Amino acid sequence: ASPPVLDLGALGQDFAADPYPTYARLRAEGPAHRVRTPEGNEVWLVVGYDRARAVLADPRFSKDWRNSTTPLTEAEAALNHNMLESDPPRHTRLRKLVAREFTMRRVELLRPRVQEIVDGLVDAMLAAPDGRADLMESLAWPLPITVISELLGVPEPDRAAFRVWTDAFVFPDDPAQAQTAMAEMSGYLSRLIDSKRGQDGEDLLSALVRTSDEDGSRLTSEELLGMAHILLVAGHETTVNLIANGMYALLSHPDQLAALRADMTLLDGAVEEMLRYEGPVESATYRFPVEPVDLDGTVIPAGDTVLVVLADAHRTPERFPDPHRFDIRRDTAGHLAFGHGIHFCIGAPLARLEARIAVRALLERCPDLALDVSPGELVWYPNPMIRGLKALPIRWR
Ligand code: HEM
Ligand SMILES: CC[C@H]1OC(=O)[C@H](C)[C@@H](OC(=O)CCN(C)C)[C@@H](C)C[C@@H](C)C(=O)/C=C/[C@H]1C
Repeated sequence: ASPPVLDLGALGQDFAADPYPTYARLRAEGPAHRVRTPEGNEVWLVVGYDRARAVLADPRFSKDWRNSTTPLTEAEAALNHNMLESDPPRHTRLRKLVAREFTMRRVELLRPRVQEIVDGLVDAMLAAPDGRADLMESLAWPLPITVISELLGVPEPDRAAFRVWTDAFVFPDDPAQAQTAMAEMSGYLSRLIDSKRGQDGEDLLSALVRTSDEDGSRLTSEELLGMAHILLVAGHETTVNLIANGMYALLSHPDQLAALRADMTLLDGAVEEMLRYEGPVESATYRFPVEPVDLDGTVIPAGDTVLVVLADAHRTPERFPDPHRFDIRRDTAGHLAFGHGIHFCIGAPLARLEARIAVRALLERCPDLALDVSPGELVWYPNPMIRGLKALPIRWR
């Protein structure tokens, strides 16, 4: 098994909008399958819950490009010295540098500010005299970029460029465009990092700049750039699309929206079912077997690129009964939306804070909130890694 069984690019927007039957037909055949992604990368998909969960945490599957037979491009090579693209001991050292910033209790201190951002965004949206807006434009995009920029020290005029870059690397026009985006962002971050030195800033990037300048063995200039990149990007498309994907799931399932409105203590469980049913990470980041790995008789060679397909894990009926049902009351324990094992999402407390506030705000403030679009007018991103919409037209009384 070297040739792909499927080119997901060829499957078009049908597969972007509703990839589940594809993954499930694969799962019926076996746990691992060669495919060519839309962007043109030949990779393995790992499907099925138990196998997904095990591969995510299995140290046989490195995240370090030194273990990949595909080389990094020059633009990619400027950015790979980050925790998500490292194994221990580098992963361990890098994540210790920021772990305290992202604990549930540290992130709790942002609640007043996150609440204020949401309320301001929601007030402005609610001023449309026709009671129609795009939820993606009004709320889901600007909330997470505001929060993460304040933390990191990205000046407000520089924030809109990240929507552009981050879209380019999710859904590029062509392979060139993703590579150009990366180089542009990378250049920008290097300049931003530079502009911090000697400036006595108190944001997280300023603190990391001093840490690296005081001792480059603790945080190298390449690691300094990779940390800035990963904290910005890793949390970005994900949080934005959690908010919009989840509100889409709630609004397209009126019984569940009604349940939640009648019992707002259902809120945490609802956001967990958003993650399970409509989470933004469709497939996890690249893994590379350090030696050939046998998965029930399918052998993945050492060095090949492996996607763990979280979306299909989440539709495995042995683990999530009646898996196509969006049920805010469901037991979502064991979902893989934030990963599992040493790379488990460091942003999860922050992501949950943002999405819980946002969902509750929309619900309490937008009476008769509803979709303003037939489900088939929506357009989805093709990338097998990220599940995401272009727009989300909504309406309220
Ligand atoms: C709902 C929104 C979010 C989702 C669904 C999400 C999901 C994920 C997933 C699946 C992983 C592991 C990837 C893999 O194992 O291949 C991950 C790791 C990571 N996440 Fe998130 N994340 C979100 C929000 C955030 C935010 C807000 C931040 C930053 C403040 C963030 C920062 C990171 C970082 C730095 C890693 C790498 C951690 C490591 O390698 O140890 N994420 N996330
Ligand atoms: C899970 C977090 C997030 O993924 C990431 O942040 C990826 C690490 C990140 O990819 C890279 O930075 C790769 C750089 N090396 C090639 C050098 C991200 C931009 C991938 C992209 C498809 C995405 O938005 C994917 C976003 C999510 C899947």
